Amino acid sequence: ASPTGVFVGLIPQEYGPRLAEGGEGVEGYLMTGTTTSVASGRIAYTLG
Amino acid sequence: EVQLVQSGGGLVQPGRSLRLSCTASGFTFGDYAMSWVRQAPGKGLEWVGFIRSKAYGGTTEYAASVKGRFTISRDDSKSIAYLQMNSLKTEDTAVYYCTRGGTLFDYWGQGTLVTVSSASTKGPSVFPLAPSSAALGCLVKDYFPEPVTVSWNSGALTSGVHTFPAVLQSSGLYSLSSVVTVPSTYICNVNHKPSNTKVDKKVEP
Amino acid sequence: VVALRSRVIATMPGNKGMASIAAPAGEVRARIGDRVEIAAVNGPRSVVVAGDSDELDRLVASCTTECIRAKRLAVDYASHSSHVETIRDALHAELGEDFHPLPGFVPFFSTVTGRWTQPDELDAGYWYRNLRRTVRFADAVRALAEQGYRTFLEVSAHPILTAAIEEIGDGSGADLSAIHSLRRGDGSLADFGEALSRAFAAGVAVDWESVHLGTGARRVPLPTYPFQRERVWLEPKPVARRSTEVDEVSALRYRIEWRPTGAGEPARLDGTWLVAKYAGTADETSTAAREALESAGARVRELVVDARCGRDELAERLRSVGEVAGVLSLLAVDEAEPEEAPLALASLADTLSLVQAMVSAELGCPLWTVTESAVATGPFERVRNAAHGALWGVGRVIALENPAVWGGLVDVPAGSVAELARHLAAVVSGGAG
Repeated sequence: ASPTGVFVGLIPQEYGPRLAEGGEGVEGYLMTGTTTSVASGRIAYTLG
Repeated sequence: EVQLVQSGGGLVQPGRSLRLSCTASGFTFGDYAMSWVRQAPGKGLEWVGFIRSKAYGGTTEYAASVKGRFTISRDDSKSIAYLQMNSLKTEDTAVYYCTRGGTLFDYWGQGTLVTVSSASTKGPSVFPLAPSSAALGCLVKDYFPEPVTVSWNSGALTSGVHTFPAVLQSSGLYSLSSVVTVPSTYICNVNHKPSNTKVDKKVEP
Repeated sequence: VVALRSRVIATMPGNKGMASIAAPAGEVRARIGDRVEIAAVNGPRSVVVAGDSDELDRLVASCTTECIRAKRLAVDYASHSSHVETIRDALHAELGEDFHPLPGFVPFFSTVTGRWTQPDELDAGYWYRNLRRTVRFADAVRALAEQGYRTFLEVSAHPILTAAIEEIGDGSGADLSAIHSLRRGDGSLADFGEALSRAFAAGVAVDWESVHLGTGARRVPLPTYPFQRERVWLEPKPVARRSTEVDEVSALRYRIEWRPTGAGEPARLDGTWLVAKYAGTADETSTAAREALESAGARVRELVVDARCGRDELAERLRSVGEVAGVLSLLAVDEAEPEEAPLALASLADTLSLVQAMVSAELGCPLWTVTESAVATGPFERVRNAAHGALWGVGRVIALENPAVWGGLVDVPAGSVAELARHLAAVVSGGAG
């Protein structure tokens, strides 16, 4: 709960399976994985 | 913004009356104590005088060089500072400035070129400078007043061209000596604007 | 320069004059004679001529029969010749005593040389060379085109030379622009503004931030750029495992994907368009359909058809009104399936009877059947009534029997009648097909 910015610079690329077809175990987390968006918020969440 | 824009330069003969106006827009004119700093051509600044603020009395302090000759005033409702230059002599040929502070000069205005010369408007006496055997130049002796502009090959050659700042004789006239440096057969056209006397000069050794 | 030149030159009139013709340089340079020479080629099909009197006037007369620019210059005088060369003092140096030749700056264009050149005989002895040599203006215009110059603005009160600048490009592959100058007879700012307009049009860069400074105008919201939109869509390669779902067999089932089509091209209809339907309930569908039906150019007539009322009743009614340009079946809107049988849908029977009644009425007009979500362009909901698609079913067959009588079907959403008002007029009259 501290003022501490996280400024990550990435590129979209392509990791898992195309979200339209989803997956077997990675279904709701495919989105949360393939998004430079959460690639700065995930860090600010784990550390707080 | 504060802008001390000036007005009132010109050409007079020694012993005339000339007005110097300092238009102050941007600050409360009555709080500051405007001063007038003289800069004779190419030397250091010399302070002419300054009027105190109306609230500081309005006492005007002048130099030793111009006491009994110049008088300085100020108006708030018309918001102008005055340098009243009476009984001018040859020394007043200079760029007079108007600063907004007696001990703390601030905006300084722009620079009103006042000239006190006894000369009249005459064109140049274009005298060429033959090379020794080198550079090639040409005089513009005995012209008045300044403006003046000298080109070479009629504004074709600009590299090596040195238009020496002008020079005052004791007669009140001006003398520029513009010279190019290049091995060779060149032309110099001097255009004295106040009189519109364009003289051209072809030079050989 | 010009004042002293014109002043002295005012004496040579009576011996020689000037002319300006737009004849090709070939014939005139061939037929010139008796102290006559070309003062200035101003194009492959334009030459100014400086020749003595009583032959320069005949040159204009010959060009009047050549149906080409032929004007006896009322400002006629001596130039580009010997009658003015003799004055080696007044007409050669007195005109221009002071001069300040300029450097590169923005490339100017001299003509007596035929190329871009800035010598000392431009500020000084250009008039010496003007009253001596020709002008070869065309050569310099070719050099302008070679140095990338195409829009030519005629600084004058009448187009005489831009007219000729367009015969520069009447034989040149680099067709060039020559903004029409204020016409002979134009002398007001209305005509100057008309020129500034065609200057912008031709390609002349106008600093519009200078025309609008004295006006004291304001900037107001205007429509933005109308991007002319293509359809540049890239369909993905692995769409749902690069197939329908799990892999593929050698056989291939087809499918129906409703593609966004045109609403049709609206044509002002005529005659009448019958809003054929029931009468059981009051229908806002009718008021919404008709408001763009008599506005479609025709008139709107109701045709209350009852369940198995007869294969003929509608026929004699259609004949009673007269010639009809088509009919709007609104009997299949907001109507439940009789739970007795899906194919006993009241509308399907009346649609069939209406089709064969038009066939028997010899009316020959395309019938349109407005349906309420009988089908769907997309699964966003549940087909309001599968029985209604039955009409659609037979609809797709009706056209194979009677192309003139069958227009088609127009599905509209369940409950809302706005789509009717928005599109039916164009849809029924649509040339899209």
